[PDB]
Amino acid sequence: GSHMASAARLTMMWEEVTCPICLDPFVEPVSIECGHSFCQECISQVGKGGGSVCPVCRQRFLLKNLRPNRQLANMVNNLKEISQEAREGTQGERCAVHGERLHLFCEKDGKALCWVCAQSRKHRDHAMVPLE
Amino acid sequence: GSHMASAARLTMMWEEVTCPICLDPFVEPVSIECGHSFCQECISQVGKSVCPVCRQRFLLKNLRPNRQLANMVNNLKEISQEARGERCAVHGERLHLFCEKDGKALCWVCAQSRKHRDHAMVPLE
Ligand SMILES: [Zn+2]
Ligand SMILES: [Zn+2]
Ligand SMILES: [Zn+2]
Ligand SMILES: [Zn+2]
Ligand SMILES: [Zn+2]
Ligand SMILES: [Zn+2]
Ligand SMILES: [Zn+2]
Ligand SMILES: [Zn+2]
Repeated sequence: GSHMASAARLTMMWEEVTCPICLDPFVEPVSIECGHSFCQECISQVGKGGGSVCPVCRQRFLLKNLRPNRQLANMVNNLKEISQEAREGTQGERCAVHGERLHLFCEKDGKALCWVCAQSRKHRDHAMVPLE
Repeated sequence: GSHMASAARLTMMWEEVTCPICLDPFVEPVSIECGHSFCQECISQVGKSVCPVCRQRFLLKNLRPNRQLANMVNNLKEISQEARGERCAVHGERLHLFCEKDGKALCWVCAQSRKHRDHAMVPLE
């Protein structure tokens, strides 16, 4: 049957589908030699000229050995959907990256945030205020 | 905040972390060249060739760890634990069914999975 997924549990699941370079949910997730995964755009940037080292474990990698890791993108989609299936007859703007409702504004980044955004490493030290 | 994961949604997430070879949740998940992933054991034994899902060629030296998949398994098992009896070893959910073909005790995820859903099952007593 169904189960309640706590806030803490959802945070951990998001963590697993989050790029270590940009700290957003993975977009076109790919893995390098060592098996660590990244957004394809992100690791392509780090490896400009053909290669570099893994930002997590410092093992060497080549851009030609990029591998698609589609299950991670599927898992992002499953997590975004939990937010839309949520609403007990309810509808409004949703975070482009998490699919949760937007109720906060990051003054540093000058954009709206959901609660997942607010707690994440990417924003949790920024100044935030409620939307109005 | 919190959200209800429906049974349908849970099922879908389980499907993503299930090995196409043994039809259980990944144990030591690893990828081959096409990007398809498998338990290390399961794909190793296919080598001892061609991708069971899509048929693209692969080589065993090119296996890569895909640890996110294992971490997700662990996350999904905790969901059941945090809503809390005897528990499925692969899914963490409560056992209430018994498979007459395999002779083992099943959780609701087992029962609806490709692996046992065609098997004769009965309630535990
Ligand atoms: Zn990224
Ligand atoms: Zn690495
Ligand atoms: Zn967000
Ligand atoms: Zn911010
Ligand atoms: Zn397997
Ligand atoms: Zn394949
Ligand atoms: Zn089970
Ligand atoms: Zn069975």
